[PDB]
Amino acid sequence: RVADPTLEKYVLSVVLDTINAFFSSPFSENSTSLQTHQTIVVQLLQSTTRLLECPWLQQQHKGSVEACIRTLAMVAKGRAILLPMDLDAHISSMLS
Repeated sequence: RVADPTLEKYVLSVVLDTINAFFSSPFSENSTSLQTHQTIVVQLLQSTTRLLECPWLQQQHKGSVEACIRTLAMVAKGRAILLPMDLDAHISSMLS
């Protein structure tokens, strides 16, 4: 029942944009070194989808979260990384 506006802005403005830019760039689709790390991608997936599921998210910035989810899902599909059953079902609920 507490919140820091500055921390919320930090988590909703710059971090999401940085992740989206990193995972939706021409130099990232190659995944020369991205193949080694997949646990971090899974952790980002779960954290971001939980943040989306949180109801307090305002519509103004729910879009950035959704875009990040889509981008990371596209990266995961190409990388063929392992997914948890529940997380995969939840993601597929919105993929189509």
